[PDB]
Amino acid sequence: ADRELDKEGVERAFSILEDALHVPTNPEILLEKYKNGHRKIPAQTVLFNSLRIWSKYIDYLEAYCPKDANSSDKIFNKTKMAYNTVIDLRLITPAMAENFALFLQNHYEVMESFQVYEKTIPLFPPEIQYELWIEYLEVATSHQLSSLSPEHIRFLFEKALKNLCSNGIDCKTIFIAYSVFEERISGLISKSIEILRRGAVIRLQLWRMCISKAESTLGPSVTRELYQECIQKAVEFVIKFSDFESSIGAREILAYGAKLLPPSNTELWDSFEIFELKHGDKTYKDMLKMKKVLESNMLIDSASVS
Amino acid sequence: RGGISYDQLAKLSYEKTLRNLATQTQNSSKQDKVQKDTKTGKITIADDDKLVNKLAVSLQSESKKRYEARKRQMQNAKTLYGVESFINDKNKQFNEKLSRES
Amino acid sequence: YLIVEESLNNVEIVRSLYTKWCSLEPGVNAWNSFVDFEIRQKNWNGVREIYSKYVMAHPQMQTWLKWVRFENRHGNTEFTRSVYSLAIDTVANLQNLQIWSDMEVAKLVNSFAHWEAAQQEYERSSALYQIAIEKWPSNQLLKAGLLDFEKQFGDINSIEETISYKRKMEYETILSNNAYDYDTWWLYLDLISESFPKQIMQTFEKAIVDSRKELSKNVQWKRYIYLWMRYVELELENSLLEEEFQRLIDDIIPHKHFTKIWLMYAKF
Repeated sequence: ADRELDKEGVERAFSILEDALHVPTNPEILLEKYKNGHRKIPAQTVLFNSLRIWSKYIDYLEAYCPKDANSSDKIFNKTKMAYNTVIDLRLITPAMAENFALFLQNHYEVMESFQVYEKTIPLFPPEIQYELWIEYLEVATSHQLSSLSPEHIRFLFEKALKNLCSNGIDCKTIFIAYSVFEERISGLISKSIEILRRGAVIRLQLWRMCISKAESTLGPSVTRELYQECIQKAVEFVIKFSDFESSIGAREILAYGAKLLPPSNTELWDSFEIFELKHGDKTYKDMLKMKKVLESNMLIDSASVS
Repeated sequence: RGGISYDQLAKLSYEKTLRNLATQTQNSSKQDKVQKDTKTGKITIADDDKLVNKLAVSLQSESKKRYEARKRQMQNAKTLYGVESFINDKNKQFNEKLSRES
Repeated sequence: YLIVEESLNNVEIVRSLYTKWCSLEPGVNAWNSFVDFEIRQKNWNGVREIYSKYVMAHPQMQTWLKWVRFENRHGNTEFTRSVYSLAIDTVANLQNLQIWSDMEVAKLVNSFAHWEAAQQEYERSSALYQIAIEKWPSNQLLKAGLLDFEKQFGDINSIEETISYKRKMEYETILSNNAYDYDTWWLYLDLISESFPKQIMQTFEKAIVDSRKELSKNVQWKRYIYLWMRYVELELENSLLEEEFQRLIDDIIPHKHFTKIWLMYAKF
């Protein structure tokens, strides 16, 4: 192929490489009879299976198609059937599945590139679907030609988000993409229960903390519910987050310092928390010294237990 | 996990000998009726004496191979463990049997 | 008995043995080794006779879908849709016996449709979803498996038509479960105002303002108000404003007939 591409046209380079890729009647039987055949059956018959053959065939097509193809052209109809044949042969790698969906979005075939993500995710195992769902959900919300309804974009998240956390992946971004887009198209703070689910799946502390900042902008009635639910090493970090929420909107915070120190070992960071709560006031270094006195006595009790 | 039932074990044993009979025909191919006597009622089948000999040889080879794969397991398991107190070999095989329980 | 007569290359004795053994209805291990026997012998017409009997001995989709995995392995298109036509009629013919579950019939409808999508006939892929949902309105899995077919092979207005229904059922089942989640109301109404406009569109707005006391609640009524107002309006406005208003009635009398309805709603 490579010597003929320089000497002769790419149409000559296709035609010598078209003869490689005849998918005859049945690839399932020929693939199996080749694998079970002990070196007697030639690989001339099962030559279509080879990924290397398809990728450099396609890369000639995707290079030869013009920058404006718009589906009238023969070649854009030719590279799409050659791309779809790879998916039907099922020998498509996930970087190659992105190269076809990217291929359609440059040539304004955006609404058919959502079919491209749709066909392939089923075929792949998770830990790889997470990289396709980023590129699929981002085209749905960011690309300008995609006019999808806000109940259709919400379908694409909560079909993925439910499916993808079911097999078990951290899913930090998809939660945020379903969190960020909710203001740009809908514009209400339903964001919290959409993002609470990140904190309570069945990193996670870094999803819980940024949003409990966000409802202190909107309204304190839905902050204080999170401050309760935030606390129910990692446990100690959750207690610290609760103390910060109390400072934003003090006795509940000090008692929380007790609840957190009693949550777990070391507790000096909690001392920094109560000290922060004391420092926040613009009252008497009496309750503070009493607090350090109570903490020290608790430490002495822990030493007695040990 | 868990164990395999006898109807699932018998099929896998039947699937395995079909692959031994497949490669036996492939190793052979690489190198190169019914009569019912009406008076007695007996049915006589005429078959190749080579395939009956290859049936009798392969059963003896599988019988010896499992005999040798178990004999080495007897010689290895006797010379693995000697920590816990024993008296004879039947005590060792019983105290090892208590270990597979827990 | 089999692997000895296999070893003697007596192919007519294992065939006579298997015909007897599959007559006593033993289980799926026997039949699957009997369809694997004829693949060895290349008897393609004989193994097709077995699956005719194998679906009658074990009526279940993993025996029917095994027979379509046989036919799609060989690529014979005339034989595969004949099996597909026999599989979906027998579910319809034997509906009252109740031996295939809702998740079980969804595997047959989807594997019929995704095969017809690969056979480039999208109008047969599309129409069978309608007959299956009507033929079975009970199973949600066949309705939900209808949607994923449109996502892959359908044109965009058809997906949005079907998407609007699944969102309708899922918003309906949360609000029946969860009592006062006011943020799902403000989308469920806007689900029906956007894509469902009809008698239902007015009706839910009644059914919402039924559910409407919080600060979190009452602004939903404000939405239903203008939703009514954009399109009576005074009559429902007085009924809701009755929550309590002596200053309001004195404010009402001075600027109801004097100035508008928008002035009337300003009091509320």
